[PDB]
Amino acid sequence: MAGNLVSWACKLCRSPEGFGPISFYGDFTQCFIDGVILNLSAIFMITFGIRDLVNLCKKKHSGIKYRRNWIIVSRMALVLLEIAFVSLASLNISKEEAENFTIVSQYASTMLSLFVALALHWIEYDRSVVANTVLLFYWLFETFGNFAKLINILIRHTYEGIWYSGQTGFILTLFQVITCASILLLEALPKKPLMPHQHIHQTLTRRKPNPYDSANIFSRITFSWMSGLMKTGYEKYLVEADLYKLPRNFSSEELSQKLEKNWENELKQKSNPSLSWAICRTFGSKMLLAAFFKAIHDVLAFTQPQLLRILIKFVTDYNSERQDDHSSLQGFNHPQKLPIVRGFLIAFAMFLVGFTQTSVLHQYFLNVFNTGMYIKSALTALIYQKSLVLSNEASGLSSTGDIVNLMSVDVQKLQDLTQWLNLIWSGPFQIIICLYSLYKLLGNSMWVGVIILVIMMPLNSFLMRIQKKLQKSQMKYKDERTRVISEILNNIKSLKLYAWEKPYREKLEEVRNNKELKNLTKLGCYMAVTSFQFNIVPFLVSCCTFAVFVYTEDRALTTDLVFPALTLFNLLSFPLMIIPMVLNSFIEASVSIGRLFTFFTNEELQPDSVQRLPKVKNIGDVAINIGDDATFLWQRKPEYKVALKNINFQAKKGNLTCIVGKVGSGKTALLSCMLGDLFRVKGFATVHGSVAYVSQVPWIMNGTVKENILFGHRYDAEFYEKTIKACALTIDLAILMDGDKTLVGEKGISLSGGQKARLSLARAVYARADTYLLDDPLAAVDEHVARHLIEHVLGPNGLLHTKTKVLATNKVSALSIADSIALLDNGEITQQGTYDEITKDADSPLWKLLNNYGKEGELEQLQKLDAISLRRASDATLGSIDFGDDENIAKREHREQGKVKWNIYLEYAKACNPKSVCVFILFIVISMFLSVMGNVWLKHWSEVNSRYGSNPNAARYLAIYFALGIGSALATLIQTIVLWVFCTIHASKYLHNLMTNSVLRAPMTFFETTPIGRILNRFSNDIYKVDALLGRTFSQFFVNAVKVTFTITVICATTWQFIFIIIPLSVFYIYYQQYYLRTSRELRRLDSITRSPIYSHFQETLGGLATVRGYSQQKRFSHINQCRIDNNMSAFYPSINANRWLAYRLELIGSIIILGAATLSVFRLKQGTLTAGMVGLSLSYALQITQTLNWIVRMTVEVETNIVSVERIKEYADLKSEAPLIVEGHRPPKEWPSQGDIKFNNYSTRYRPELDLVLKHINIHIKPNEKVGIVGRTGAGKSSLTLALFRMIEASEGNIVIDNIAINEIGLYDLRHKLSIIPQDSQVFEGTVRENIDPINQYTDEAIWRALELSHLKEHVLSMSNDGLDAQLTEGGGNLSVGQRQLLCLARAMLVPSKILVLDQATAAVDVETDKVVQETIRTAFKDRTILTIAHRLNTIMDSDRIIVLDNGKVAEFDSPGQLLSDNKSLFYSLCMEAGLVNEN
Repeated sequence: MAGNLVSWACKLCRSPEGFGPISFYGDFTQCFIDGVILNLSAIFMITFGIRDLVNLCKKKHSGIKYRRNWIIVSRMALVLLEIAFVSLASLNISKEEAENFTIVSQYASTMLSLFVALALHWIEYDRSVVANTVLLFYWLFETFGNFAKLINILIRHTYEGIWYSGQTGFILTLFQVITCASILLLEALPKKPLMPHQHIHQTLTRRKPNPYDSANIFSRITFSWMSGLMKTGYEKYLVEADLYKLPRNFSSEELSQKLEKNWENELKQKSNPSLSWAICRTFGSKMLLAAFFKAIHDVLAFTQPQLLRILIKFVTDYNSERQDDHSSLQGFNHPQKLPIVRGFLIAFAMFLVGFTQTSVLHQYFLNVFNTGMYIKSALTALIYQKSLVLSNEASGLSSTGDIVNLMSVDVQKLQDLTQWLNLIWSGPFQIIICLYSLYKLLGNSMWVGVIILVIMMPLNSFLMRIQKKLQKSQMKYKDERTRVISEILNNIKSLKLYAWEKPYREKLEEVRNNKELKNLTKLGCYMAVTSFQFNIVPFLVSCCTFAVFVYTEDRALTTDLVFPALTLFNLLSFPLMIIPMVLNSFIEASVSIGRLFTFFTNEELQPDSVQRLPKVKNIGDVAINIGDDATFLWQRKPEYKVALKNINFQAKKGNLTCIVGKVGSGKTALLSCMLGDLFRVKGFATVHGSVAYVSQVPWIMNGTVKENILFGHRYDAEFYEKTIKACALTIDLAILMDGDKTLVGEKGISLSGGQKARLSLARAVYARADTYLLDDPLAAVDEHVARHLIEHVLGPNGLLHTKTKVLATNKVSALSIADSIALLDNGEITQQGTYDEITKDADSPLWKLLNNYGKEGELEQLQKLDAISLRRASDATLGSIDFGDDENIAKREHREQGKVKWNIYLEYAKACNPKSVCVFILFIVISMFLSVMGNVWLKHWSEVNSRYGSNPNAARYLAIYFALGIGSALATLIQTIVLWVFCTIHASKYLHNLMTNSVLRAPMTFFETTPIGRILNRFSNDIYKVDALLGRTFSQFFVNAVKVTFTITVICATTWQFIFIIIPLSVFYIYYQQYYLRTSRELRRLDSITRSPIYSHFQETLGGLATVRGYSQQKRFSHINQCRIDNNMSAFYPSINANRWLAYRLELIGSIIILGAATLSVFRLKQGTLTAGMVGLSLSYALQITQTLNWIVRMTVEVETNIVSVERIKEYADLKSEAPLIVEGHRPPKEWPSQGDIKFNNYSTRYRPELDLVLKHINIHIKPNEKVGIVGRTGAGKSSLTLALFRMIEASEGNIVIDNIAINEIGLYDLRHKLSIIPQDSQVFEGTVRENIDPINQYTDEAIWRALELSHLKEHVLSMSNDGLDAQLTEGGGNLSVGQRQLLCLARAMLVPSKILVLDQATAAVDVETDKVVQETIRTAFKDRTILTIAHRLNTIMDSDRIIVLDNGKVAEFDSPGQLLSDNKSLFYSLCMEAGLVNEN
């Protein structure tokens, strides 16, 4: 059948070169250029030209005129010029050349095509926004086609000495190349001009439009539209407003509606619906396009080793013929020698393959990640929309955390599947190509290498498993250390007061240095083994394959069988290793689809549960009618739980209808029926007008108080103030610091229940709804406040007198004013009627509940304070949400000077042993150098085989080659062991010890000002990053950096002229690296912060589904969810394309390196010095450089993100410590305090330098062993006297003398240790009872038991567990009562052998019985100690022998209790009169 075609092809082409694709000279033949490339591009231009022409003529003119400029006349001029040259070329055809059908058909088709192009340029300029894709590809293909025609003509002239179309044909084709190139540049480069008219509307847009929509096809391929964003993010920090809008197809509303339409189509039109089929039906097209580009990428990827094989064969045969003919120049026709130009065009073919592979690869990634974003947006919005209509049976079925995790986890899993979906076929497809390539290259010996890779797969999996086990144990010890630090920080006050810093620091170091770092050493060793395995296996595949080849095959192991084999094995390594990841992704995704499908199929609310209708007009009209013996069920499956039975409820406009009964008696169910939450099995139900609703639990959004009251309604100053006054919220609003601007709920200030209920009701009144459904709002409200609410809101004289009101409450006050009552017992309404009817019908129980109940500043404050038909509220325009990050902008005050803080890197290098860092870098060089010399020996081995034509001394060459591979592998083993054992672990031990010693030594002002959570975060997260992650990133960076440096010097050694290529590419590489570093880091930050509000909002919605469904604000809440999805995706879209912007440039740079190495090598072949080994070795290394450039840029980003952890750690390490703990010469005697003589010498102090004085000129002198009471008003600084005594805050003026030695000269340890304390903040450390009494183990157990006996704590300690002192205590002392903690603090205090005690009870009022026993123990046991008593209540002070009166930091009165009471005008007496003690006295 095909025999006719073979003969028919001979008739078309008459040139002796033939129709074949590649000529003898390595270029496209004349018949192939004219017959195929130019004809196909002409047919392409014709069929797609007229396609676009009819489309652009059918399409309506948009009205946006583009100004006719020098662009359009230049394009039309050059296209006319091109038509002229094609005409002249047609005339230049000779008589013999007319015989070729191909060339005449080429000029005919090109001439016809140019008229279509001439028209389409005009239509494109007039109407099309972007430069038309068809024109750009047409001029690209004809630039290529005419350039190939030029090179063909020039090669035939140079080698054969005849112009194949005359000099005229050469000159015309030269001008056609120049004309086509200039038309391509004028089409692609210049920006489209615009008329001045339409620019007035550019101020309406909020954000700039996406440049992707305006990007022509070359810009889309090269991703050059990202370049402007990269320059912006390099130059400054990216604010949210800088990010462009999403492209037109990415809106969450459009995607969700598309997937919703497909999904409900599956539900309706199939008996076995599947969510997966719906997804793959609606987003399946671009995945097919991605698969097509992946197939092209695989073919082009595996073309490169074959071109390398061709080139090495060419260089071998070129040198062979030079040596053969030069050695036989003695003789006198020789065949046509190999042309050197064939080498250059092979070198250029490698560039074209690398460039095309780069382009299709990133178009594959573009379509893949775009599909991932589409599936994420569509599923997220569908999940939210399904949440609003979940039946309460379904809502109670599943927990809130699981439903949020559907959005947060499962959708993220399906997004990740889209990345790896194409590898199910591309993996086998790449493997099948590679095995076929290797089989033809090496024969049967390939299978030994494949067996080794397959065998080493489970070994890799086993190492990953045990690595995961070690990582989990590392995380467990991290949590252990974090919890210990948390207890230390939370109880830092007691820790400093008792001088317990040393034992708890020793406890922390025992955990750290004994368990965590020991486990980290094990992790380091196993990572070293993993690195050794990853380094030896790529060698061992090639070494074993060549070993088996040489003995079994008689063929010579030449270079072409070796370096292409190494490249092919390297390409084989990746796809054979990703398959376990792909399969794991599929299983995880299959689980996620199961979760989502089960979620979407949950039972939804019955829409017809109630007929909701427009409002009723007249007062007294029936706004609610439930009747006909209506029956409603809580659940339809599995249990038919009848919620309500025989309901006949009816309510009228303006009247207050009350539902009364026990909890669960049906009252909350009947309100749920009005909302339509319950399923209606029988009866009819109606509700008229807008509904406002209040849940029994007051649900509050986490926004502002004003946002909670408005709740999407427009602002109105009069009603906003009026409702605040009506709800008695003004006093509560005034007490709040920022008033209505205060944040609310979980993130903001927590509100008390009665205050919370008032805010919830205030929302309802502001809506001005037609019907009010109130599920017991007065339960958490005080009586007098409730009366105020009954007067102004609910009463007939209130705001809502004209509105319908339903109030399910049982309080007597509400029932008295209520119009009609309904009695509801256990889901059955017994009887209803007006309140007057029941009053005379006293025999019924409704009167009885009133009977048995029976019978000023707060009431006055509550009571401190026509308009026919209050018009309803207006819902405000939804508009658009913009994320708020103003605090973050304040943090980034630098505005991206962005120069690297090299002081951090040097400080970290000094944290590691700097000598060990040099050793670590040394073994990287030794590793790579041996690996490079391993290939050099392989080059020498292959050359010897090629020269001999056999395999002489196979054992000798193979043994030496094996030795160098093991040498390189052992160097990586020693590299990673030195990394973890010596460098990384030493730095982690050094940094953590430096930080803990500094933080524990820091003064109290540091702990007070800084949040405790922030300090704990730096102890946990930053140390974890330094231990596990920071060492990893440096090792990956230096290994790849040294790898590229050895790759460069190998190529330069083979061809010294390559230096001139590296320098321009080096500056471009650094130029792209810096732009990616700043921009991609900032885009990831924006992406991260924008993720969380979507989940927090959805969790917030789930709490208040009843409220949202009550007010019918579903559309508003749905819109808010859609807007927050787009805000996150607006940051995610440029973040992803940042990678493809970078990866295109680096692969382009890598492709140019391959061109430079190949072409300069062939230039060296003309000199005659080149050998087959040199081009094989240098060019083989050049192919691998593209991956290493990607690693270096990526690891630099990882280094910068993690190195800030070292900066934060050093920030706390540099904290200025307080006064020294010990002064060597000034240490007091062991007996000190000998007596307890306290003397103050004009003492004065401030809490902080910036704060005013809190003590002034204190001259207090305390006799030994006197009971001193401290009395003072709030804010007098009475509590500051405690801190002054222990030097917790330094003395601004004066000094304190305890037993004729000033404590200022005494170290803080000697001061704080020798004094007994019962602090205000009673605190319990996590640990044993023994740990909380004597962590230093200074005292015997008998003394401890005596202390527990005196504290009345001995029996309770024995009761907790049989072990006694070893009994554990929970974190924070949760197991112990608050009063018990006071006794425990008392147990600590009495055990200290010192003669001075200070007792602080400035706020201790929890319980009196624990106070009484504490008091009696103080009087009895502590007789010999000088006691200072700081007490809130004066009753504890009246028995004191001496009393200090502190007022405004001065010594107001220092008198006995009798003198104070005798002086009725004293400050102490007046304070007692305020407390009422004077009345008793």
